[PDB]
Amino acid sequence: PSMSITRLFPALLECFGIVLCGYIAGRANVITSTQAKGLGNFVSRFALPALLFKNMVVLNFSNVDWSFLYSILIAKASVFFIVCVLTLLVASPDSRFSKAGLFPIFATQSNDFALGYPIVEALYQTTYPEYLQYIYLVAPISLMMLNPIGFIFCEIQKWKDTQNASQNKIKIVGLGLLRVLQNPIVFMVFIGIAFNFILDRKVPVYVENFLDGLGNSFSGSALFYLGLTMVGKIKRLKKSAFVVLILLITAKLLVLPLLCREMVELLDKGDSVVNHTSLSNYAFLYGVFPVAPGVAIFATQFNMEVEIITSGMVISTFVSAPIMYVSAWLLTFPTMDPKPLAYAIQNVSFDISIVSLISLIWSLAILLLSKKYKQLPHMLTTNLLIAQSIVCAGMMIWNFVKEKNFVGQILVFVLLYSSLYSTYLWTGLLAISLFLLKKRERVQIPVGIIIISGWGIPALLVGVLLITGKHNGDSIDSAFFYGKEQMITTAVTLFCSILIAGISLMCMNDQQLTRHVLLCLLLIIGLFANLSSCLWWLFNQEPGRLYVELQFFCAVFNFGQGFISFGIFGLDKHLIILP
Amino acid sequence: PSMSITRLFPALLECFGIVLCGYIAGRANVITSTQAKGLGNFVSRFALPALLFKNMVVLNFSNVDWSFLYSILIAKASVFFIVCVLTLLVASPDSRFSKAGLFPIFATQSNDFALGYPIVEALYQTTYPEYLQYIYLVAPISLMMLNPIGFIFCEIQKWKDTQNASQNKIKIVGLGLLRVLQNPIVFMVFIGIAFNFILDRKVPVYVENFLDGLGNSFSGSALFYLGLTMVGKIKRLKKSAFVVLILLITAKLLVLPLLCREMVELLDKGDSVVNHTSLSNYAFLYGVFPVAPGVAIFATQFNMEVEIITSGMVISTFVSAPIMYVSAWLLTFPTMDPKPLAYAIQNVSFDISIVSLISLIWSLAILLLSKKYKQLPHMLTTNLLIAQSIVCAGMMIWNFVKEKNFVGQILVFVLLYSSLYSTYLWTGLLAISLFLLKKRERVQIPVGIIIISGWGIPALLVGVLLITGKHNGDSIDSAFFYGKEQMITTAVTLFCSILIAGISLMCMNDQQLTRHVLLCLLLIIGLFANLSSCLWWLFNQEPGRLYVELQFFCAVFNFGQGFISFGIFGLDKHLIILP
Ligand SMILES: CC/C=C\C/C=C\C/C=C\C/C=C\C/C=C\C/C=C\CCC(=O)O[C@H](COC(=O)CCCCCCCCCCCCCCC)COP(=O)(O)OCCN
Ligand SMILES: CC/C=C\C/C=C\C/C=C\C/C=C\C/C=C\C/C=C\CCC(=O)O[C@H](COC(=O)CCCCCCCCCCCCCCC)COP(=O)(O)OCCN
Ligand SMILES: CCCCCCCC/C=C\CCCCCCCC(=O)O[C@H](COC(=O)CCCCCCCCCCCCCCC)COP(=O)([O-])OCC[N+](C)(C)C
Ligand SMILES: CCCCCCCC/C=C\CCCCCCCC(=O)O[C@H](COC(=O)CCCCCCCCCCCCCCC)COP(=O)([O-])OCC[N+](C)(C)C
Ligand SMILES: CCCCCCCC/C=C\CCCCCCCC(=O)O[C@H](COC(=O)CCCCCCCCCCCCCCC)COP(=O)(O)OCCN
Ligand SMILES: CCCCCCCC/C=C\CCCCCCCC(=O)O[C@H](COC(=O)CCCCCCCCCCCCCCC)COP(=O)(O)OCCN
Ligand SMILES: CCCCCCCC/C=C\CCCCCCCC(=O)O[C@H](COC(=O)CCCCCCCCCCCCCCC)COP(=O)(O)OCCN
Ligand SMILES: CCCCCCCC/C=C\CCCCCCCC(=O)O[C@H](COC(=O)CCCCCCCCCCCCCCC)COP(=O)(O)OCCN
Ligand SMILES: CCCCCCCC/C=C\CCCCCCCC(=O)O[C@H](COC(=O)CCCCCCCCCCCCCCC)COP(=O)(O)OCCN
Ligand SMILES: CCCCCCCC/C=C\CCCCCCCC(=O)O[C@H](COC(=O)CCCCCCCCCCCCCCC)COP(=O)(O)OCCN
Ligand SMILES: CC(C)CCC[C@@H](C)[C@H]1CC[C@H]2[C@@H]3CC=C4C[C@@H](O)CC[C@]4(C)[C@H]3CC[C@]12C
Ligand SMILES: CC(C)CCC[C@@H](C)[C@H]1CC[C@H]2[C@@H]3CC=C4C[C@@H](O)CC[C@]4(C)[C@H]3CC[C@]12C
Ligand SMILES: *[C@@H]1O[C@H](CO)[C@@H](O)[C@H](O)[C@H]1NC(C)=O
Ligand SMILES: *[C@@H]1O[C@H](CO)[C@@H](O)[C@H](O)[C@H]1NC(C)=O
Ligand code: NA
Ligand code: NA
Repeated sequence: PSMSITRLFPALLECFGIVLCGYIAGRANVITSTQAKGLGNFVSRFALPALLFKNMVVLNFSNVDWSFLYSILIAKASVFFIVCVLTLLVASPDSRFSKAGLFPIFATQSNDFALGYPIVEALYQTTYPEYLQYIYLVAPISLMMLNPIGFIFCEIQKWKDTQNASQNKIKIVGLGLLRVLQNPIVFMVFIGIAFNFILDRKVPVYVENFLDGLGNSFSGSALFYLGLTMVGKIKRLKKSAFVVLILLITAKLLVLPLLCREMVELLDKGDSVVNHTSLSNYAFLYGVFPVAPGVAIFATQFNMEVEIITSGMVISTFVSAPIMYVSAWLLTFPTMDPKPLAYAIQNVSFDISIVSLISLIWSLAILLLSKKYKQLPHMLTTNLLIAQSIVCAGMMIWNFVKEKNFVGQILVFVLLYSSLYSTYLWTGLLAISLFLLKKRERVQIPVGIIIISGWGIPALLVGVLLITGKHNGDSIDSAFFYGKEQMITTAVTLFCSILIAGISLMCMNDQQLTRHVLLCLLLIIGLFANLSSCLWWLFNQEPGRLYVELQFFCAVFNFGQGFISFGIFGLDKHLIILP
Repeated sequence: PSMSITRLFPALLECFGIVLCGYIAGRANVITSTQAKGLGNFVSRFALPALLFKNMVVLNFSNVDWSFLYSILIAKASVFFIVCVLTLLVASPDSRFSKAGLFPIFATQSNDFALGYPIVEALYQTTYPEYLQYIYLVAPISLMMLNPIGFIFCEIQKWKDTQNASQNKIKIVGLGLLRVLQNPIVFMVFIGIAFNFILDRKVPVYVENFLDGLGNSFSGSALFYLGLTMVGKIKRLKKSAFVVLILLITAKLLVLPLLCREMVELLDKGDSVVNHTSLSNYAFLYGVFPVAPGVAIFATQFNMEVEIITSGMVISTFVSAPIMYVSAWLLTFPTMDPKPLAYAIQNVSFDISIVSLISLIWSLAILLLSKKYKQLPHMLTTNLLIAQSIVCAGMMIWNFVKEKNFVGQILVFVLLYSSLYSTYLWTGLLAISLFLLKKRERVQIPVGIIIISGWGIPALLVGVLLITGKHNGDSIDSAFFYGKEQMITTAVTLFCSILIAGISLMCMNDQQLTRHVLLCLLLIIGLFANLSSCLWWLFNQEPGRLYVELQFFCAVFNFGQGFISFGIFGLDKHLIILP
């Protein structure tokens, strides 16, 4: 169709693989914090300028859909205004200016050159190569339009901090615009357009290889440097500052994507239907871009909200990969037939399993070698992780067994749904020990729950939906490998664990009890979607009211459970003694 | 034909422009020496491994001309053996093993991935893309074959330094091979061939973008890092160690290129004539590759001959650009008709003028702002540089005036040959003041020689060959813009300066008198070629005995004089106070 979603997963693997290489290099100490500066300087003062110059010089500027650009700039203006006003309305006067300045820059400025451009190039370079040029229009125009306002609030604050009796409103405003004009993304785009007109959009051949060679080294080096700078940045923040972060990231990864797409459809009236739709979806995906790291550099320069801005920028980077993936697949479902669409949910389930298995193997070795698994609640956690790991293996073979070897597909599906009910039940069991932690005097009982209930109940549930003989389901989805019975036993397996975890968590109100409630709290948001899908189907069989879409989110959660545990427990430092 | 020489100049501009960007960044202190380590680690442990892996995995290995590879490996074996034996025959016993170990590694190991591959890709990706794959065969096979021998000599030396009474010949040999096997160029090429067979030469699609993105960032980042590491490396070496360097660099930039080409023709009997010739010339250009910086890393690790190896590696890098350029153009002349061949010597003259002018403008500002120009012999030098600068302007317009505006071409040619005789005469005048420096009590006489002879004699000489009225020469070469008279006056202008400089230099036997004799000594090697060409022609008019080839070297020297002065006097540190 219009978007090459198939090419999206490898593009994400590239983008976030190189980021992870940089993170590992910085954690392994292969490159120290002082040494990472060299890579940053080369990418910011050489690789980036060359890329921007070259792309501005060739930009036709006579075939650019300014309406599409107008609608992205309008969406970002709207998010900037909302966040800034809300911050100025609830932030204490002392940090009101600093927060009203940086917050809306955080919520609108996105990682367009390093992360956005490879994803756009994968999705569009064959269908809509014209979409690529926008990256070099939107990002600098937005910097120019909106960053001066934020820097003006930050300078307004600096004045309060200095308590300077004098007043320099004009000077404050020139300090803001001057900070903007010294950004290479701005003055290099200026020089590049000047030479677009002088060189007549023709890069001098003699300098062409130099420009290509310097700009072709921007992407990998910048993604690697990104990884290096996310080392050690998430510091322990108060719940208040933790709510602020959730609100800030949501505005950039949710409100902006929705607004961008609504703006396009609102002011785009092109007479193609497929082209209006391709442009709307490109606007959504643009808005899903992660927060630019230059924002944390601004916060450092101004020395304001450094910890919250940097924590948020790192968290946003991590979180955008699942959201871009899932959003891009969801925007393609209206355009597919009911059969290629079930073959796509398997494609997606397979991709999530790939990355979830590697995340889980890492988190499992970390717990084992650290020996943290032999203490609670990490002992229960090390059980949920094992259950999640099994799933990712069964799914990656269920796609290789669906509609094949009905017999040998009774096991792969069984080892797929005992474990998967085990992960549903282990989520609930875990929130009990967290509650039992309050009753420390009361020694917990891992025995009888570690396996008797941990996997024994889940395993028995599969037998309940397996008693049927020769009931092998050619259904492309193991969820429908059986009749309503599978939906039933899955809807009630979910009901115990939904209430177990809920009541226990509320009743509950380095043991790491803070991160663990953060786990269960995220795992319950999943148990909500699957429970809804099972009952929703058990009400209107084969429902069409956004059900398949819900059937898709239940696949991402079922085989994405491990990746969640990874972000919580796989990056944690552990004393793993090989000897 | 077979080589795209036209595409060679832009490729060199890319390769050495990025190197110069890195050098400038390191001199301007944009990236410090500790910060440059980060870029090096990323390129060596990530960008390089990915590139090698990817290229080995896809290598067919069933369409590789092993005979061509055999002949390059044989030429390098031969140079390694010659240098090692000569070092073991003349080096004092104390450093004999260290020098016999590192010297032949220096003379054979070349900068194939960072510098070689873009040049090969420019010259060949359209005519012979099969030539590119060799870069990834020759370089690692050579590392494996020849580096263990050198590391064995270095370990043999370490033992003498430790004076360990015990003897571990086997252990010494395993230490050498172990050092070789830990080089990523070796074990990554191993892994890549293993997976060439396992993956059946098919890189997994899911990892393909990751591999391309990491390996596509190798070239620019590695050239930039190269530039950064050449900052401050040329230390003051004794004449002895200075002769050693000239011999070592000549073996790698001259003997190896000649041997490589002779080996190919010797053991290549393919039935195409154009293909045998294209392969011979590709072998020459391979051998002209600069010394790999990994060799200086070996010398650091072993802590042996660090200063000479690093100085030599930096000097070799600088020197290889003119040699690769000129060699590649010379290998194409047999294949061109007498008219496209005169239009090619103008092409070359134009390219050298481009880079010589920028080099001269830099060296001129450095002398002016430093105020060094107002002292001798820098005062005479600042005059020769000005004369060289004029030339580069007249040539870059002579190509735009040749066979055009006969009248307005009488000036461009005149301003081309007064200055050019001025550069010939200023070389001689300069070697006089260097001689006069010995007679310090004898105050020099810049007056009467600064302009009266510096440009007055040269200007009068042009009038001598200009007295002819309406003698405008449509000749594509300003050298033939006039009859034998131009060749005559040019042959005698050269004769004074050849003997002036010679007698004065011999009679002569921060004034910087060491670098200045190094200038005149190099400028006289040029005055030898032009003088020979003029007399050679004045003997056999329009001679065909390698004359045009000599006519080509006189063009490179005439418009390349500034670049020479740049490498001597443009990189020198100077106190330029703008205020
Ligand atoms: C659900 C899965 C579904 C689909 C996925 C499918 C496809 C995705 C595509 C490609 C996969 C590639 C990579 C995945 C993402 C990032 C890895 C790269 C670098 C790690 C840097 C890091 O590790 O960066 C760290 C900062 O990220 C953190 O912490 C993590 C915080 C994240 C929140 C915690 C929950 C985990 C899951 C997140 C999803 C939540 C919402 C999802 C929406 C659907 C820096 O760690 P520190 O050293 O600062 O501290 C370290 C702790 N001590
Ligand atoms: C002749 C011209 C003809 C044709 C040219 C045509 C095309 C060439 C193609 C592209 C041009 C691009 C770049 C030219 C080369 C290098 C520039 C890059 C980086 C500079 C690094 C540096 O600057 O690297 C320096 C180490 O190179 C040195 O010194 C320089 C020593 C070189 C020898 C001195 C003579 C100058 C000319 C060389 C030619 C000699 C033989 C030519 C054969 C034909 C490191 O300087 P340091 O800071 O260590 O010390 C600094 C001093 N205080
Ligand atoms: C004239 C107009 C042309 C168009 C505009 C050009 C735009 C090009 C755009 C992009 C091209 C590449 C730009 C990268 C460098 C400049 C941008 C920048 O801000 O970086 C600067 C480095 O700047 C440098 O160091 C200079 C390096 C340039 C060397 C060129 C080599 C030859 C290549 C030519 C190839 C072929 C040429 C053949 C000729 C025909 C960063 O330095 P800095 O940190 O800011 O300063 C120090 C500050 N502190 C930290 C010390 C305080
Ligand atoms: C299994 C076999 C496969 C084939 C072989 C692979 C070969 C690949 C070849 C090249 C690929 C890239 C190689 C670059 C790193 C490895 C080489 C190396 O020596 O570097 C090392 C870093 O190594 C790392 O840090 C690891 C980083 C890897 C992260 C991958 C991200 C996901 C991408 C997957 C994309 C999609 C995947 C989808 C899945 C379907 C350097 O570290 P070190 O300095 O030596 O150690 C520390 C030593 N001191 C200094 C501290 C003492
Ligand atoms: C879509 C349109 C959005 C409109 C309504 C969105 C709902 C959120 C609105 C307001 C919630 C803001 C307050 C949340 C909790 C803040 C707690 C708080 O008071 O901290 C204050 C933090 O408040 C701020 O600094 C600004 C608050 C966040 C600024 C941006 C607000 C988010 C706007 C975008 C949210 C959009 C998505 C939300 C729903 C999906 C700091 O001052 P202090 O507490 O007095 O001093 C102690 C230092 N922390
Ligand atoms: C979370 C687990 C279970 C929940 C299942 C849904 C999860 C959604 C998560 C967060 C809230 C995002 C929902 C956005 C709703 C906007 C839908 C919309 O209006 O798009 C309409 C149609 O949209 C489409 O074309 C396809 C639907 C997808 C749109 C949203 C796609 C991305 C949102 C999901 C990604 C968010 C987080 C995902 C990460 C796992 C536009 O037409 P309309 O006439 O204006 O409205 C039609 C409604 N009858
Ligand atoms: C064959 C096709 C793909 C195969 C698998 C691709 C993914 C492989 C990912 C990682 C493999 C290498 C991971 C560890 C290598 C080095 C570990 C290391 O030493 O750093 C350690 C820290 O490194 C880390 O923590 C890295 C954390 C993540 C590593 C593995 C993550 C799993 C991937 C999940 C993300 C999804 C992407 C999937 C990509 C396929 C030790 O640091 P420390 O504890 O602070 O103290 C310093 C002690 N040296
Ligand atoms: C093409 C086949 C080449 C064969 C003949 C090439 C002519 C060069 C042959 C021998 C010249 C070698 C000696 C030149 C000057 C060396 C002065 C010298 O004695 O220093 C000695 C330096 O000698 C060495 O270390 C090794 C000499 C250079 C090693 C490599 C020799 C170059 C071989 C390749 C040359 C090929 C091109 C030459 C002609 C274009 C050091 O020992 P020391 O002086 O006793 O202690 C004081 C510390 N320097
Ligand atoms: C230096 C200023 C004035 C001097 C003018 C010449 C400068 C040469 C510089 C250094 C010595 C390099 C000379 C290499 C001579 C090898 C020629 C050769 O054998 O190639 C023969 C033919 O060669 C050709 O096809 C074209 C000639 C070019 C070959 C050498 C090309 C590169 C050498 C020049 C580059 C060296 C430094 C240049 C940097 C400015 C092979 O056939 P043969 O039957 O074996 O011999 C035929 C002889 N009648
Ligand atoms: C428009 C098409 C091409 C236009 C021209 C392209 C070539 C432009 C080359 C260079 C322009 C920038 C050169 C200087 C920029 C910064 C100078 C600087 O501050 O670094 C200075 C050191 O930098 C240098 O020394 C660089 C030396 C070479 C610079 C220019 C070389 C001319 C090019 C000749 C090579 C041929 C390549 C030709 C490429 C077209 C100061 O360092 P310091 O004295 O040790 O003390 C530190 C005080 N800050
Ligand atoms: C849903 C999309 C479209 C908008 C993004 C909202 C969600 C995905 C983002 C907004 C704030 C993010 C959270 C903020 C902070 C933390 C704590 C940190 O340790 C990682 C997990 C967690 C919990 C992040 C998970 C994802 C998160 C909740
Ligand atoms: C001619 C080719 C094919 C072989 C290479 C030999 C020449 C070009 C190389 C070999 C050693 C080099 C010299 C060695 C050392 C110095 C001193 C240093 O300050 C730069 C100039 C100078 C003088 C270099 C100029 C070029 C050089 C003479
Ligand atoms: C729709 O997009 C396609 C793809 O680039 C383009 O060729 C076509 O002109 C567009 N149609 C309209 C009506 O703009
Ligand atoms: C000569 O080289 C060309 C260019 O690749 C190739 O197509 C041709 O097969 C070669 N000829 C012979 C006889 O090998
Ligand atoms: Na980011
Ligand atoms: Na080199």
